[PDB]
Amino acid sequence: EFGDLSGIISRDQFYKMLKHMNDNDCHAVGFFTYDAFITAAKSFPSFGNTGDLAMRKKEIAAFFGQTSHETTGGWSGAPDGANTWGYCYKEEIDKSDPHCDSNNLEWPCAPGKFYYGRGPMMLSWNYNYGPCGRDLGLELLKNPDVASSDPVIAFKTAIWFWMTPQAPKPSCHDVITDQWEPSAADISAGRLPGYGVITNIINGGLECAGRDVAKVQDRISFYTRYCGMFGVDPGSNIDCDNQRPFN
Ligand SMILES: [Cl-]
Ligand SMILES: [Cl-]
Ligand SMILES: [Cl-]
Ligand SMILES: [Cl-]
Ligand SMILES: [Cl-]
Ligand SMILES: [Cl-]
Ligand SMILES: [Cl-]
Ligand SMILES: [Cl-]
Ligand SMILES: [Cl-]
Ligand SMILES: [Cl-]
Ligand SMILES: [Cl-]
Ligand SMILES: [Cl-]
Repeated sequence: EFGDLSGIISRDQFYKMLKHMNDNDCHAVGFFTYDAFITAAKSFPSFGNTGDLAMRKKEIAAFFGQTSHETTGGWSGAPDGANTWGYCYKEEIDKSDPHCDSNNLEWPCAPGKFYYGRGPMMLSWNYNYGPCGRDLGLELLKNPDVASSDPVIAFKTAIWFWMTPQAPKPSCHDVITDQWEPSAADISAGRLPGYGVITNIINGGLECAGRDVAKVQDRISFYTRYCGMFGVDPGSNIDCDNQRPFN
């Protein structure tokens, strides 16, 4: 059963965290399931299985904090608070942009396919769908919409993103599990290990260094709620308002 996370996160906890995603007011009702999450996680053994018990729970809280924001349907004064509205969407609302970078040569854009955000991490662009597909043994470049029709695949794309360094960025996994050693240049950029660097990895060019404080605070609000629920310390350097984005 190693790699099965059901011993440290229960259905009760999963659906309490995501208490509105199955509400009629959300847009992917019944799509994201606890079983789909557990199955996806088995494909990435070290996810949720690195460190002591508290570290394992912290990683789960961080992953759900970030993916909850990517998928949020929250608003100011939402029932039970905006930090209860994660997983309200399974794909990007605006589907008009193919997100094709034709200058990349390894991952050709398939005709008529769109690489807009899908899944918990809102995976985007041919240059992410390509290597993700390669790594999962799936044809995601040719069939990107499987990432929004199969919940196991949807979660796998999100965990893949979480586990995968993309130079110069380390993996989110490495940051949250105290396995990332910042370079002297990272230190000069204010990028000290914590949830803040994770926000920076995901969308720092548009949100960090004070560029979108509201979005960053939303990411923090989910994470702190989830940490409180698991009873774990969220760690230091939770914000990224004094970090420079990665280059
Ligand atoms: Cl259960
Ligand atoms: Cl419904
Ligand atoms: Cl792994
Ligand atoms: Cl295994
Ligand atoms: Cl373990
Ligand atoms: Cl938003
Ligand atoms: Cl809504
Ligand atoms: Cl609120
Ligand atoms: Cl949706
Ligand atoms: Cl498509
Ligand atoms: Cl520090
Ligand atoms: Cl937001």
